[PDB]
Amino acid sequence: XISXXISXAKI
Amino acid sequence: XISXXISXAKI
Amino acid sequence: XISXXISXAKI
Amino acid sequence: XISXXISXAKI
Amino acid sequence: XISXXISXAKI
Amino acid sequence: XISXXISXAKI
Amino acid sequence: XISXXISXAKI
Amino acid sequence: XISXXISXAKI
Ligand SMILES: [Cl-]
Ligand SMILES: [Cl-]
Ligand SMILES: [Cl-]
Ligand SMILES: [Cl-]
Ligand SMILES: [Cl-]
Ligand SMILES: [Cl-]
Ligand SMILES: [Cl-]
Ligand SMILES: [Cl-]
Ligand SMILES: [Cl-]
Ligand SMILES: [Cl-]
Ligand SMILES: [Cl-]
Ligand SMILES: [Cl-]
Ligand SMILES: [Cl-]
Ligand SMILES: [Cl-]
Repeated sequence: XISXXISXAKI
Repeated sequence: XISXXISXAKI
Repeated sequence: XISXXISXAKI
Repeated sequence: XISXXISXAKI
Repeated sequence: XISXXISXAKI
Repeated sequence: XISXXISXAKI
Repeated sequence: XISXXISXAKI
Repeated sequence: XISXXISXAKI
């Protein structure tokens, strides 16, 4: 589905 | 400065 | 002076 | 969702 | 400096 | 549903 | 700086 | 389905 998500580490 | 970046593996 | 800043780890 | 936030340690 | 942060309105 | 977002203008 | 960003319309 | 996509324009 949607994997990984968002933390701030990359964005 | 900028370290890392986007590969598609997470994003 | 300054210490830290914004890395993405918190923001 | 929201995780962490500003304390002063980094910011 | 680091001003405002989030309200929830956009995020 | 999903509303708002971030452009960089504010955040 | 940080521009473009995300609303869900594309991403 | 999923439309729009990641193009590199924003990400
Ligand atoms: Cl991220
Ligand atoms: Cl990284
Ligand atoms: Cl990535
Ligand atoms: Cl940070
Ligand atoms: Cl908080
Ligand atoms: Cl902090
Ligand atoms: Cl907000
Ligand atoms: Cl914004
Ligand atoms: Cl905007
Ligand atoms: Cl745009
Ligand atoms: Cl988008
Ligand atoms: Cl369109
Ligand atoms: Cl664009
Ligand atoms: Cl994109």
